[PDB]
Amino acid sequence: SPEIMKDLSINFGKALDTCKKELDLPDSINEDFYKFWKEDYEITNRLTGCAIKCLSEKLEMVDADGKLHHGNAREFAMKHGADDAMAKQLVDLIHGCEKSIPPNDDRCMEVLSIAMCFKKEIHNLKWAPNMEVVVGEVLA
Ligand SMILES: CC/C=C\C=C/CCCCCCCCCCO
Repeated sequence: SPEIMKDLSINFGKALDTCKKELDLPDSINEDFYKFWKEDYEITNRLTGCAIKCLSEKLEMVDADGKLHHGNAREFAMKHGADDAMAKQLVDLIHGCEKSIPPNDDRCMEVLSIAMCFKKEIHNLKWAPNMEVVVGEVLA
């Protein structure tokens, strides 16, 4: 649902300021986060990719091989309202995106591709929340 996806989004984005500090990222990536869920908006900036990658790592959603950690991704989804079924459906979308994307050895670009593919799948299911929810109040 969009309600669960909003809650996941807010919690995924809560470390954005911490990640910008760690990676010394410029404020030019902010607009990409404010528009993250805007239908048909494509994020292209690799640095935004590095931020998304950092956010995923903060939630321990990257395994030892650079792929989705399914158990921890499920833990995160369920904490914020997903049942077993939704957790598995979300994890299957991400895994499918990993398998579908143009391969890229730049992990910031790889994460950006997976995030854009996932966003499209969530729009396809009509589960997208309002465009700016990943940011919530983190940048205020
Ligand atoms: C799990 C996503 C839930 C809410 C908001 C945004 C997620 C989009 C990025 C999905 C992460 C894909 C690759 C990094 C995650 C772990 O490898």
